[PDB]
Amino acid sequence: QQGITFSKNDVEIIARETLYRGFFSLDLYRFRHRLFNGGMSGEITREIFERGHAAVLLPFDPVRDEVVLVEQIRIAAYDTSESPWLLEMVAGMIEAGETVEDVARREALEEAGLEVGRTKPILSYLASPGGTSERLSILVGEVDASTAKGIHGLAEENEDIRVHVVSREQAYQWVEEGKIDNAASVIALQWLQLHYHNLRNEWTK
Amino acid sequence: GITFSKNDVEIIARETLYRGFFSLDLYRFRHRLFNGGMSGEITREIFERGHAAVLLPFDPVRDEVVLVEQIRIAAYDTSESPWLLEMVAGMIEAGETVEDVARREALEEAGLEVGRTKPILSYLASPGGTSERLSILVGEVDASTAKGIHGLAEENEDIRVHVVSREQAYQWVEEGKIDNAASVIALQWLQLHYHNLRNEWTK
Ligand SMILES: Nc1nc2c(ncn2[C@@H]2O[C@H](COP(=O)(O)OP(=O)(O)O)[C@@H](O)[C@H]2O)c(=O)[nH]1
Ligand SMILES: Nc1nc2c(ncn2[C@@H]2O[C@H](COP(=O)(O)OP(=O)(O)O)[C@@H](O)[C@H]2O)c(=O)[nH]1
Ligand SMILES: [Mg+2]
Ligand SMILES: [Mg+2]
Ligand SMILES: [Mg+2]
Ligand SMILES: [Mg+2]
Repeated sequence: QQGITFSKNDVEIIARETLYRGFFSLDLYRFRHRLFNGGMSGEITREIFERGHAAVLLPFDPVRDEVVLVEQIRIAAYDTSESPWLLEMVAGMIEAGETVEDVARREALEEAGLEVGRTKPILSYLASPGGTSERLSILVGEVDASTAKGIHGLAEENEDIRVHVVSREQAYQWVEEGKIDNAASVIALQWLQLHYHNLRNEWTK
Repeated sequence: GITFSKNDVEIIARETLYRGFFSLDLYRFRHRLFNGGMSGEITREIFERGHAAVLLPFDPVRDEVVLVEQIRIAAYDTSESPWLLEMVAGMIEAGETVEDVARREALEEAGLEVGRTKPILSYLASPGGTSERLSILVGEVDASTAKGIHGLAEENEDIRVHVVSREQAYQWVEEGKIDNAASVIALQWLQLHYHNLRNEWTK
C-alpha cells in the first residue's frame, strides 16, 4: 500500500492562540485542510494541550532478564485507577537543544540511581494526538538490575520515586493484568516482549 | 507492586484553570512519601478531556486490519504530516459503555459492522499531565466491507479507510508510519496474540 494521503502543504494553520499559560499551556489552533473528496474545509478550531515532549527509558538487564520500574504518584490517574501511584518507565522532559539520549541517561540516574550502558531506540509516539501535541521517544537502556534499589527523585522538586526490580516476564504479566497501564510502559514492555530474545543475544555477546 | 493506596493521598481541592471544550484543572493534594513522612501541599495542572473507547478492527479470516486516516492538528509540530493512520475511536459520554461507543464509531468512521469483541487493554495516555484513559477492544470485522470516505461531515470529521494485512500494519509501526499510542498498543498486542485470536474466531 501507499499510506497517508496529505502532507503539510495540504493544511494551512491560520492562527494559534494561547488560552491558558502556566506550567503547561492550552492553545487554540485555527486551521483549514484538504478534504479526501476534493476541496478545502472551512475554518476549524481545536484546543490543544501543550506540555512539551519527553524522553523515556526502559531499563533492561539482559544478563538477568529483568526490568527496573519506578513508582511515583500521578494524581491524574486518581479518578480512573484504584491507586494514583503507578509503576512506570524512567522519563523526563526534553529541554531546548537536548537529545533524547542525554535526557534518558540523566533521568535514569536521578530517578533510579542507574548507570546506563548501551541504548537502542524503541519507538517515538504521540500520546493522544486528538487533544495534545505531546510526543514521547522511548529508548531501551542496558542496566545492572542488581544495582537498582531505594528511593530517588529530586526532593527539591517534590519528586519522590521508589525503585522496583522484577523479571521481564512479571512486568509483562502486569501489563496483561492491567497492573501496569500507562502508555509509555505498555508500549515499552510490549516491545520488549517482542524483541527480548534478540536483544539479550546482542547485549550479552 | 505499588506501595501506597488512596488511603495515603488527600485531594484538598481542584480549581478550574480553563473551561472550554476541554478543561484544565489544578489538583491540590498531599500524599505519603516513601521515606515515611507526608508531603506538603502539591499542585499539578491536569488536562481533563474525558475518556475514550478504541477499536482495533481485525478480520481473522483474512488476517487484515482496518485503519482510519484523518488530520490531527496537534501532530503537526513533531510529525512529517498531521494526517495519521489510527484506530477507530471516540469519546465515551455519560452512561455509555466502551463497547457501544466502539460499535457506533466503527460505523461512523469506517462503515463497519462489528461481530465478536474482546478487550485488549485500558491505558492512561500520559498520566503526568492528563487524566485521559482509553479502553481498547479488538473487534471482529469483514475487511472486504471496509472502504471509502467516512466521518460525520456535520462535525468536521473527514476520514479515509485503509485496509492492510496485519503484518503490513505492524511493519508500519516498526517504521514509524503508525506512531500514535492507541494504534501502537493495539498492533503490538495483536502481534503478541494473533495466533490464539485467529484460532478462537475461526474455529
Ligand atoms: N469545538 C471543538 N470541538 C471538538 C474539539 N475536539 C473535538 N471536538 C468535537 O468532536 C467531534 C468529533 O471529533 P472527535 O474528537 O474525533 O470525536 P470522537 O471521535 O468521538 O473522539 C466533533 O463534533 C467536534 O466538534 C475542539 O477542540 N473544539
Ligand atoms: N508545580 C508544578 N510542577 C510541575 C508540573 N508539571 C511538571 N512539574 C515539574 O516537572 C518536574 C518533572 O515532571 P514530572 O511530574 O516528574 O513528570 P515526568 O518528567 O514526565 O516524569 C517535576 O519535578 C515537577 O515539579 C505542574 O503542573 N505543576
Ligand atoms: Mg519522570
Ligand atoms: Mg525526573
Ligand atoms: Mg474518532
Ligand atoms: Mg468519531
